[PDB]
Amino acid sequence: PGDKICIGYHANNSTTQVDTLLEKNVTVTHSVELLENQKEKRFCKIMNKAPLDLKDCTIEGWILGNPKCDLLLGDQSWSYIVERPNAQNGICYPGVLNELEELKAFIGS
Amino acid sequence: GIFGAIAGFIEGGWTGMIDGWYGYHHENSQGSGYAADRESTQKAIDGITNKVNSIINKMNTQFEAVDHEFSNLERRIGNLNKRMEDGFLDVWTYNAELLVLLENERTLDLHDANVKNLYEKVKSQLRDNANDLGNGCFEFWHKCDNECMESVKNGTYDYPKYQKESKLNRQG
Amino acid sequence: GIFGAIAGFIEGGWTGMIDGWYGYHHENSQGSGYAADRESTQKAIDGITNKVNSIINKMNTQFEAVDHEFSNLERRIGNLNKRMEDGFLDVWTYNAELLVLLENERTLDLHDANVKNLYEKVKSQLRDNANDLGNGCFEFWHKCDNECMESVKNGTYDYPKYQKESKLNRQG
Amino acid sequence: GIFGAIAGFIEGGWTGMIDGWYGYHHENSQGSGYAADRESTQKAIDGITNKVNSIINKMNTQFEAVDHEFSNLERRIGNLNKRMEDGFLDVWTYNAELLVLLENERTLDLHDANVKNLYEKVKSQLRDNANDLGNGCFEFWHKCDNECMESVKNGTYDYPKYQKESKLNRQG
Amino acid sequence: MLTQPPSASGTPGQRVTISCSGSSSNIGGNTVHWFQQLPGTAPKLLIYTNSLRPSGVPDRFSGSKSGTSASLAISGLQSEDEADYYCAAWDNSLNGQVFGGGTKLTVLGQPKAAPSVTLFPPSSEELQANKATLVCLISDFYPGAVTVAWKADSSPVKAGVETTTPSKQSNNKYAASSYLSLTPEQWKSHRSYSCQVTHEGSTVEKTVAPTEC
Amino acid sequence: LPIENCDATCQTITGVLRTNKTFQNVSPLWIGECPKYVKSESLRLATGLRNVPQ
Amino acid sequence: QVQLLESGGGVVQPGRSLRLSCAASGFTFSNYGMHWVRQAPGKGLEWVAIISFDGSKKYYANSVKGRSTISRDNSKNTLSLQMESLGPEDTALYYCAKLPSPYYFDSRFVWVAASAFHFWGQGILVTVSSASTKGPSVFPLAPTAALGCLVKDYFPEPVTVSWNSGALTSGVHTFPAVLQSSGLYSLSSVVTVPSSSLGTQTYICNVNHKPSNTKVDKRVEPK
Amino acid sequence: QVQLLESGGGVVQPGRSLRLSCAASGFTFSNYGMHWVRQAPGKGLEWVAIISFDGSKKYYANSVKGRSTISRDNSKNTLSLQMESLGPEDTALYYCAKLPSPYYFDSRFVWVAASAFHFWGQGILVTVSSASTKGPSVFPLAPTAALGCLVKDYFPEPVTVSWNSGALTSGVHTFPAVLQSSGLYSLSSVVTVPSSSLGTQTYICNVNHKPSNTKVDKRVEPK
Ligand SMILES: *[C@@H]1O[C@H](CO)[C@@H](O)[C@H](O)[C@H]1NC(C)=O
Repeated sequence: PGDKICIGYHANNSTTQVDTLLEKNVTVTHSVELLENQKEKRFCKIMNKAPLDLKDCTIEGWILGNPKCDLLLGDQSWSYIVERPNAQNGICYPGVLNELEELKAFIGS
Repeated sequence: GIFGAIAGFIEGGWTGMIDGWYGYHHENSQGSGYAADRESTQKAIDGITNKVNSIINKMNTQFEAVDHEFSNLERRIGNLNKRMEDGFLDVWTYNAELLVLLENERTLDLHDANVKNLYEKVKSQLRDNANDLGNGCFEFWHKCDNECMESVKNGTYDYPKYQKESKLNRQG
Repeated sequence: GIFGAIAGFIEGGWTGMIDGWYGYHHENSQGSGYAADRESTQKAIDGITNKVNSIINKMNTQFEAVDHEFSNLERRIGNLNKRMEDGFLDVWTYNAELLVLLENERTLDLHDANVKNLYEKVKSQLRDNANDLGNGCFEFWHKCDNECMESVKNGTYDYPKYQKESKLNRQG
Repeated sequence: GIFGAIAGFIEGGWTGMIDGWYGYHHENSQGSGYAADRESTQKAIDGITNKVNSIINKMNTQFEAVDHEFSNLERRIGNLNKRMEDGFLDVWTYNAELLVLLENERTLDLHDANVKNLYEKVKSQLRDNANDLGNGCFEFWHKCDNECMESVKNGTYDYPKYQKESKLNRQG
Repeated sequence: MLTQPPSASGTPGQRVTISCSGSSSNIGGNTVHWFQQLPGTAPKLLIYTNSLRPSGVPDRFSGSKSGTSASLAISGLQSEDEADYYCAAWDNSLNGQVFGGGTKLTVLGQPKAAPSVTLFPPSSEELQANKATLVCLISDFYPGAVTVAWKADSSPVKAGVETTTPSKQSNNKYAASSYLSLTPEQWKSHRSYSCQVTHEGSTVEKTVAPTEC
Repeated sequence: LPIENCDATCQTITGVLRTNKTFQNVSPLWIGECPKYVKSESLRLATGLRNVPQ
Repeated sequence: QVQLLESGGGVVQPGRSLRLSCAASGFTFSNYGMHWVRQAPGKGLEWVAIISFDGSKKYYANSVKGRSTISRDNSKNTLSLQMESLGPEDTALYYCAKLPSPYYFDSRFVWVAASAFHFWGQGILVTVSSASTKGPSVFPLAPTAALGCLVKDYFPEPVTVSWNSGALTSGVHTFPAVLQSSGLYSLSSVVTVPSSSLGTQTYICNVNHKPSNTKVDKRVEPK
Repeated sequence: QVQLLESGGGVVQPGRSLRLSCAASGFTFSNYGMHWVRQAPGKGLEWVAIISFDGSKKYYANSVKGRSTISRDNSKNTLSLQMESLGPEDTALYYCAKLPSPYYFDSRFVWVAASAFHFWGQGILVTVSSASTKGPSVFPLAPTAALGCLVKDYFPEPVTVSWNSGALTSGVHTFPAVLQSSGLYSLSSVVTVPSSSLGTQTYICNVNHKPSNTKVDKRVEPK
């Protein structure tokens, strides 16, 4: 019988919910997540430069030259160094490497 | 809600309108359908885009922190490092989370405010040429053509063209 | 104010109404008194409760810090510890204080917005069956029964039941 | 905008009015000109002044930090100092910048809200004694004297004094 | 009253979900709330105002309310969630609270261990207590199904049997006990009491036969 | 963790974050331009409005 | 948790009238609306009664609408209830407990609170049938092994069967009450044990038939 | 940047019909509205064509309103274009590129994005006149000094004149194409050099007349 017009807003099948000081777990139309928790559980390059690994030794036996860590040798370059926790080839002849923590810090750079 | 538009006197949204955020829906013997509002939706999208862009820009400053090796006699420096890094983590986490909450709040408020503003614009353009309902819908007293429909959509509705017409058709 | 409801066109609050935050007051020969609005007051209380709960939740992260003993030759580490702890204290204090201020601001704004929304709902339900004053009070043109009073409180007021009645009683 | 007053249904501002922030402009054969609103402008200025004062007060807490000399064997303590100072700088910069953005947002919103509140006050005082346009301007049905103009400026406009006069003059 | 699903299931770290439906009188009008009843314990408040966690600060629990429906969700769902769950609303049409009565759940418990059976007849105090009662017990097994058979001298009784505890909140250890009460005029005159427990996890029958010695 | 032939721009202690997001919850220790580490689980920003379909 | 205690629990006879109560403490109580809820033994709950901070709104249940009558003394900080017309259809546990209710049941000053009293006080069992209070009989069972105690001939299930008066729970199991043909319920409780602590540490199961206030214990020893 | 590639470029004859296309990759493409823009050789741009994520809105230009026809395959992730009535007035480069457009051209799900696809894919040159594909001729010039190579008799300017196949750019200069009276354009490219690497490191200029797919190179050596 009569003419009509309405003023509405967009709705869809969106089920992604957001939170708010007043109401929480409220379904919104478009939500953008800012946090990233999914990762590739491996070690990649940085600036296309190959990292360094020991896999049986420590940094101590590496720069001291333990005969069982001679795979790392000569002129080398890297971006970051990986040290395995259960390594067994470290300081062979017992002693104390002075300022070892500062040495590791200076080697990391 | 706060402005009463979203989930208020306009209870449900329109699952059909996929041409924009805020828009109208008209149904007469000449035709039926939804039609979004270009300017209001584009302005809201621009505001939201600038908000998100600024939020990500001001947060790009990375706090670098690595755990150096600490000796047996460096318990104090280790505890200092731990406390500093944990405090920075707590500060950043709190800031980000509460910013997210407050921004979602004021964003939804801005959305329903835009809806109410569009409704009140349509109201002010149809002072007495149309009756109002409790669902954000207007019932023209004189039947409008689709050209009048667009003239209301664009906001160029002409009042003296239909003043006497609606004044005559309104009583019967 | 911002919405003009609290301390605006409704100057004073009602010391008598203790049944809720926002409510009505009606006085006719059938009866007199205040009566709160259940839904709006409960929604405002829910919003405030969630706000306070989230504020306390996101702030529960404690920054642990103890002052270890520093020697005569540890002036630098002591100054570093002092600067770190003082900076964290300043950051937390500033954040908490400014959050408190802004939250009180927007909370009072939300309260007066709820008041104005209730008033505008009552206005939209009584388009021409009642006159409006400058104090948020409505004067029914036709006298309403207490059942009509509740039908306005719940929002189920029927317009065509009193249209002609108010149209006749409005001129005299 | 959000409230539609500034850059909305009132498109342009008045370069002439330099007596206040929000005000009226009236032009009849008796006289013409702009005139600011004392109470609303003073209230907005008070709010802005308190906002700025609190912002500067809660930010006066200075984070002191100097770079002590670190030896060849103090690379770790130097890196810790650098990371702590850089993190504090990032936190303070982010906080200040985002506070500035949000505060400018809500301040402009408060300004246009004050404009809309003044317009709606003038609307509620002139229920049917004046017609409304789409530019925030009111056209009195009966011609008002300058004394009526002030009575609207101060808000003491008397309705029953001009009710029948406007009711008679409105049709012709 | 209210509606409530029967049960729920999910592996540890699978985000178990539970629903709660009502009407416009209870759920569509007012807020809902949740409750958790640990086995045999006075229960606690789970969630109020449809999303809020109380000062008990349980983080893994999530609440949602959408019109006529409400939803509870648990991420991770460690073994400390083996308990009854309950949903409630206000029923604005009536006045008092309304409850969806009863929903339990179970976690993915890998049943590699068969139940350990123990069969020991009582002592002379039971003989002097005017009635004899022999028991056979099983414990530390995942699924609720377990079959017990009584045999008094290779002959069962016309109907007398077991009971079963809820899920052990530590390591999903269900347990059951079968009771067999007979009179002393029918207890000592038999020469071999036996109970045979059969279960899906067991390959063969678990027979425990105590002799009257 | 092993070393694999992989090209990335952001290397963390417990993996790789090859993303454009601004935050993360993996770890604070990294090399490159990695997102910021936070204790949060999700940082969803509502860009639209309340979804109320019919 | 906060301070709570009950009064009136046990085993009451049918056809008579019941008068139960509960009193809490720890902080202010004269400004909160309290709840009374039911729990059928096994599975099932059903809300029962509400009470305001002052007592204006009564608002009883549907099943007992106008059948009971609750009351509270905010000067004594107690919540009591008197009801007649009792039958076995109400045999169940009942809890006095603060649940999230609409705002008007709580006081004008406590409409907002960080922790809205997640309190839910303990339970009170009532069981009505043609029976009385009897004496419980505990029989232990002797042979890594496992040993247990059975509790027969005690009417309700109010006992938390304890071992050495609350000593061992890492590997214990408490089974529900068992009925067959008698008037009183039987029950079992078990606990594992290695093969090195059979005679050294004496193990005694301690029970309590509270309607009889029993503390009859039993040491478990082999042949 | 993201993955992009073109198809149909080169030198086409006038009066015929053209059919160009471009395909991108790197992430989803079936949900964005793409653009086609023009660039007159030297100075001047002019937008040409739009296309939605689905193809509803066509909305051609003014200069070619209804003259061309664009299309896209979102299952193949490609954007093609077919046009007739070609003349030398359209001799120019053209880019398929995402530019900031109104929201309705983009999908319903991508109305908001942090980085709104600042992509602007590469160019595709089309030159229509009375000519064909010829063979380029490279002449080097020999004498801190400077040496160069001239490329004459090659029709378009598609070559990135390279030295030792992309070796030196710190001090090189690539000059625009030069016409005088012939049908094909001449061009120069220069690079400085110290007085200590004239005969040690051999320097070769490498060009590519792509419409002929030439790789004719030339070593530069003095008398
Ligand atoms: C909110 O509750 C819903 C339950 O439907 C859950 O899926 C979601 O993860 C919760 N959190 C957010 C932020 O939506």
